[PDB]
Amino acid sequence: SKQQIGVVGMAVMGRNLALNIESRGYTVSIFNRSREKTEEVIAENPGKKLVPYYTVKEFVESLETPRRILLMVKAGAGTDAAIDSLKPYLDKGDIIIDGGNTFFQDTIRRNRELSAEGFNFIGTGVSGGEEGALKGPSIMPGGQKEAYELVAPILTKIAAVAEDGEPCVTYIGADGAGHYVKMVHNGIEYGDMQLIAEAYSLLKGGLNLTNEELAQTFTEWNNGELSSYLIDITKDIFTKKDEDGNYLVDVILDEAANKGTGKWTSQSALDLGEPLSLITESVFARYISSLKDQRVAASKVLSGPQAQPAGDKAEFIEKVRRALYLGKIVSYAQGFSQLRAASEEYNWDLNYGEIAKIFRAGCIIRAQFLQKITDACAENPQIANLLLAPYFKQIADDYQQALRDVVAYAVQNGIPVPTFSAAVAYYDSYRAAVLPANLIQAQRDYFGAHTYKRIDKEGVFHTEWL
Amino acid sequence: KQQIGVVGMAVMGRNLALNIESRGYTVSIFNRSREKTEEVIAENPGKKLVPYYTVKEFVESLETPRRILLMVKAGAGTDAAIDSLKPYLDKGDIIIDGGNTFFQDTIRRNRELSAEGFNFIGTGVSGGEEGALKGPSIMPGGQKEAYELVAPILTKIAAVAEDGEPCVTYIGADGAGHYVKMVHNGIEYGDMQLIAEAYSLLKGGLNLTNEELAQTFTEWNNGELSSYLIDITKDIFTKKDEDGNYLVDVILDEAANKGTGKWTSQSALDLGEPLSLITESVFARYISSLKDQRVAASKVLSGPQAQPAGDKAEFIEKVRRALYLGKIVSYAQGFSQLRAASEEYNWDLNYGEIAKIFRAGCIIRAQFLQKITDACAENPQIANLLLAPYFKQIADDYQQALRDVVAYAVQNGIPVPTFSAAVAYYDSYRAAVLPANLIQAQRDYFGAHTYKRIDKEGVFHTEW
Ligand SMILES: O=C[C@H](O)[C@@H](O)[C@H](O)[C@H](O)CO
Repeated sequence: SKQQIGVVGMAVMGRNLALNIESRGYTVSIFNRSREKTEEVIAENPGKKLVPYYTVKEFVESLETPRRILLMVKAGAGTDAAIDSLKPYLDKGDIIIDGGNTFFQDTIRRNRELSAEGFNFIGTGVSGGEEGALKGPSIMPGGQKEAYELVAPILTKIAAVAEDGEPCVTYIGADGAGHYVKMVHNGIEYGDMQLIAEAYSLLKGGLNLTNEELAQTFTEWNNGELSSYLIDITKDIFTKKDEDGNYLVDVILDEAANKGTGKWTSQSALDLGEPLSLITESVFARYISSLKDQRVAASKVLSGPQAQPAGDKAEFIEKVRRALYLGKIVSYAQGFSQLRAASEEYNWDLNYGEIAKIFRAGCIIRAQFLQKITDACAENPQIANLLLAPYFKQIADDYQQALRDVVAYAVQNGIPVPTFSAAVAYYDSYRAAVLPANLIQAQRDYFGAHTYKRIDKEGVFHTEWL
Repeated sequence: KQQIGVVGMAVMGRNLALNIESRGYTVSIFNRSREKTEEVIAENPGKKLVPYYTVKEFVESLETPRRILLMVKAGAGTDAAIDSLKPYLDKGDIIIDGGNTFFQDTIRRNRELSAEGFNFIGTGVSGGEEGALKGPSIMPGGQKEAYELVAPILTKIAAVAEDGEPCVTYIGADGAGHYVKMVHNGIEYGDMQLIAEAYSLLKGGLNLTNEELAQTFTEWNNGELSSYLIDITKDIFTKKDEDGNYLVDVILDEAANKGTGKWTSQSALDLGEPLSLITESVFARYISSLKDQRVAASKVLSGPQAQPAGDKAEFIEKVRRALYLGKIVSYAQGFSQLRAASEEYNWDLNYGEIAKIFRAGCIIRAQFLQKITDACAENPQIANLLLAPYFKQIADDYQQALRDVVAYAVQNGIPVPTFSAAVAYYDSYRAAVLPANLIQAQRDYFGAHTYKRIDKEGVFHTEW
C-alpha cells in the first residue's frame, strides 16, 4: 500500500500540517532527518493514518505517483539539502511543495532548476501558527499555474475558510511570488505586534493600568473595529499566571527574538525604493530589545523625564485606541504599496484584493480589517496607496488628531513610540506636495555636482553656488 | 619609472592623479578609452603626467612593488580592469580600488588576488570631485604591509585636520575601508535629513525668509554645530536665481541617490543593529521620489496647519538643540554599527582613528568629530557614544528641546522622521524594560517559540 501525500519535516508546523492533511481523510507518509522526532509524532498520535519512514528512499517509494511531497523544513541550507536528497528517487512529473519560510529569491532559483528537471514545483507560504497549521492556515502558493492546479484540491482541503465560505488559498503568481507574499505577511505581523506593544507602553506608562485593566481594555478593543487575532490573544496573555501566582507577562524577559522575514521585508523595501518605515522600525525595535545588557547599563546613566499627567482616563484610552488603529492603517498602506512595487519588479501581476482576502482567516494577522482592504482593492484594483481609499482616508481624517496627541504625550513622557511616530511622519510626508528634498538636491549639487531639476523648465542643471 | 599609476580618467581618477602630481610625483595614467587620456594631457600642460595607451606599457612604467590606483566606476568595470592587469603584474604588486565599492566585493577581490600573489586595497575616497583634487579623506583596507608601502603617497594627498594629522589611516583588513566609506555615506544621508527637518521647522513654523534661514544657519555654524554641511546650507539659502529670486525654491524636491544609499541600512539589518535614523533618512529620500503620488495624495488627504510657534528666539534655539542631539543619536547608532561590523568581519577597528580621518576632507567633516575622537581615546571600546560623559551631558541638557520640537511638529503636520527616530531611540536605549515581553508572550502563544524569564534560567513554553 502507498500513501497519498508525504510531509518532510516534523517540527511543530510540519507535524501539524501532516495532521491537518490526515484529518481531511488522506493517508500521509512522514519523514524527518532527526528520526527520534518522527517516532515521537507516531507515539503521540495513535489512531491517525500517518505512516513513518526512516530513510528518504523508503519515504519516496511509499508515495502514489505522481508524488506529492510537502517540505516544512528549516529555511536555507536545510531545505536545499532536503530537496537534493529527494531528487535521485523521484520520477519526472513528481510534485514538490516547499511550504517553509523560504527567501523568495531562493524560490525563484529553485523553481527554475526543478522545472527544467521536469518536476512540478510550488513555493508556498503557510501562515497560522501551531493552531492554524493544524486546523486551517492561510496558504499562498507561487509557481507555474499548471503546478498549482495539480495541488489546489488538497491545498483547498487544508486551508482556513473565511466566514463567507471562501478558502484562504489562491494562486498568487509565478515563481517566488507566494514566498514574497508570505514575507510581507510576516513583516506586517511584526508591525502589528510592535503597534500593540506601543499601546501597552502607553496604557501602562500613562495610566498605570494593572494587568487586569490592560486585559479589560484589550477585550473592549477586540469587540470593535480593532478585532483581530493578535488583539484577542493579547487580552488573554494579560491575565495568565504561572504555577506560583506571577503574571507571566511580568516575568518574561523583554528580548524579542526573530527568524528573519522581518529583516527580509525591510531589506526588500530598501532594494525597491519603498518607504516602509513602520515595519522597519518594528524590526529595529526587536533589535534594540535584544541589546538587554546595554539597555540595563544605559538606564543607570542616561537621564529622562517622568510620565506626564494623562488627563481623563477614558479619553486617554480612546486616543490610544484611535492611534493604534490609524497606525495599523499606515503600516498596511506601506506594505500593500511594497507588494505593488515587488509585483512590478518581479513581473507577477499580483491581485492585491485576493491577497487581502486570504488573510481574513488562518493567518496571524487575521482580522475584519482585512475585509476593508479587500473591498478597497475590489473597487480600485490598481489603487496606489490604501490611504486614498474613502474608508481609510476618512478614518485618517477622524483619528489623526488622537494619533498626534498620543505621540506628543509619549515624547513628553519619555515613552518610546517608534511606530506611532513613524506613522505620523509618513502620513505628513506622503500628503506633502513639497518636501525639503529641494535642499538635499541643492546640497548634492554643491558638494558633488550631481545636478538637479527645476519646477519651471526642462532639463538638468548645475550651479556655482558661491 | 613612476612610483604610482592611475587607471580610469573619468573625473575622480584624473583629479586624484593631479593631486598626487601636485605633491611632487610623476604619474602614469591610462584609460580604457584613448580619448579621455588624451583630453587630460592637453588640459594640464607642464604637469608630470605620463600617458600610456596600452595596459602592458602602463604596468611596465611602474616601479615595483607596483602601486596602481584604480578609479574606474565601481561595478563590473572593476573586475575587467583587474582582469586586464593580472597578466602583467608581479607577485607583490598592489591594486588600490578607490571606487565607492560594496565591501563584500572588495572582500572577494582581496581573497582572489591574494591567492594569485597580488595585494588589493579597497579604499574609500570622500570629498567630492573637488576633494579628490585638493585633499580627500582616504579610508583604505587590505594588506597592512601594502598599505604601509603606499602610505607616504597617501599621507601627502589627504586632507589635514586641525592638529596637523593627515585624514588617512590603515582601517583594517580586506573590505574594512570600503565598509567605513559606506558608513560615512549613511551618516551623510542622516545629517542631510536632520538639516532638512530643521529647515522644515523654521520655514513652516516661524515662516523665516531665506535670508533669515541663512542668518540662522550662519549663527549655528559658529558654535558646536560647526560643519561643512551647515556652512554650505547657509550659502544655498543666500543664492539668487539670475532674476532676483532664490534658486533653492525652484529645485524639484525629488532626492536621488543612485542605488547605493541603502547599503548602510541593509548592513544594519543583517547585523542586528537598530540604525533607525540613517534608515529613516533613506526612506525620506524614497518618499520624495514618489512625487506623483505625493501630489495626488495632497489633493485628497487632510491635515492640521502649523501651530503658534511662540517666542521666535526660543523656537530657533530649541530647533538648534534638537538638530545637535539628533546628530549625536545618528552617530551613536552608526558607531555602534561599526563595532558590530568589526566583530562580524574580524577587523579590530579603531573607532577613534576613524573619527579622526572624518575631521576634514570628507562631506561630514565638522568640529563634532573631535568630540567622538575624544570619547574613543578615553574609552576605545565604549559600547555606545551616548555613554560618554560629553554626550550624556548634551542629552541631559537638550532632550527637552528635542521633545518640544517633535511635539510641535506632530501637532503642526510637519514631518520629522529623523527627529522622531532620535527621541524613540534615546527613550528605548535607556529603557531597562521594553514591551518586548508582550511580543515574546505572543510569539510563544501562537508559534510555541519559547521565552526566557527574568527570575529563572532556561527556555520556557506556556500552554496558553
Ligand atoms: O515573530 C517572529 C517569529 O520568530 C517568526 O518565526 C514568525 O513570526 C513565525 O511566523 C512564527 O510562527
